[PDB]
Amino acid sequence: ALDPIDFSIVLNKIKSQLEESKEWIRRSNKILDSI
Amino acid sequence: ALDPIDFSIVLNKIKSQLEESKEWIRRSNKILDSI
Amino acid sequence: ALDPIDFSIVLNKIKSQLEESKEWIRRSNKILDSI
Amino acid sequence: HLEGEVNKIKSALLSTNKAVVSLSNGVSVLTSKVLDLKNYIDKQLLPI
Amino acid sequence: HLEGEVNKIKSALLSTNKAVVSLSNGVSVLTSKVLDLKNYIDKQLLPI
Amino acid sequence: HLEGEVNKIKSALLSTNKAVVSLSNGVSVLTSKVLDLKNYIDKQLLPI
Repeated sequence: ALDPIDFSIVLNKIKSQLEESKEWIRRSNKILDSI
Repeated sequence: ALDPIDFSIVLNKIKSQLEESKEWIRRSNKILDSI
Repeated sequence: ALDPIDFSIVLNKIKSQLEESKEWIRRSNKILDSI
Repeated sequence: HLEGEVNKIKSALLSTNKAVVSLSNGVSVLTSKVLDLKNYIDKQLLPI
Repeated sequence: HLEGEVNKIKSALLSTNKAVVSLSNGVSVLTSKVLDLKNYIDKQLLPI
Repeated sequence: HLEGEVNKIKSALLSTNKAVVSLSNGVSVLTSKVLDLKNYIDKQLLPI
């Protein structure tokens, strides 16, 4: 049985992880921009 | 209410974005291949 | 008609591809760690 | 020759970085649509 | 020593690039399957 | 100056690599949830 609360929590966590991914790229871009 | 036209449009746009991602990597690979 | 066997096979293959992606990053991290 | 190679690697990584942001945004939208699909099913299952 | 380090970074980025293409292809297939799932639901909802 | 630039590029790629692993893990979880969603639909369709 698919827990509806868990399903939303897990996919909303994925969205949070993706924002973290974007933050890592911003850091990389900034470092390269300094070169 | 989930718009069926919008749903298809958005996911087909994601597929277009992924092809753009692949194009950026091809550019990176070409630059490195020149080294 | 959506083949249920094919659907599972394809998504389980995506999961295998992602592990391959993680392996490529491990290789990159190791090379950089050697610098 | 070395400075040139370094400049090339910087250019390559900027391009790789563009690919990752594009990918990240794409997965973010897909995740939102899967949530929307789950909501549609649950709200569509009520009568049936 | 510097040339060696540059060669290493090139090798590392080629590997990172391989990871991104693999990821991109994977998300492309998943998006196609989510579209297929939506089509299945809509065509499966007709009787029920 | 060149050594410094190389060190910077290494730092940048380590950060890009972190972004890709995060992305990969995210897509892996989403794929598992889409499989779970398909199972739910098929098991939920039985009565209706």
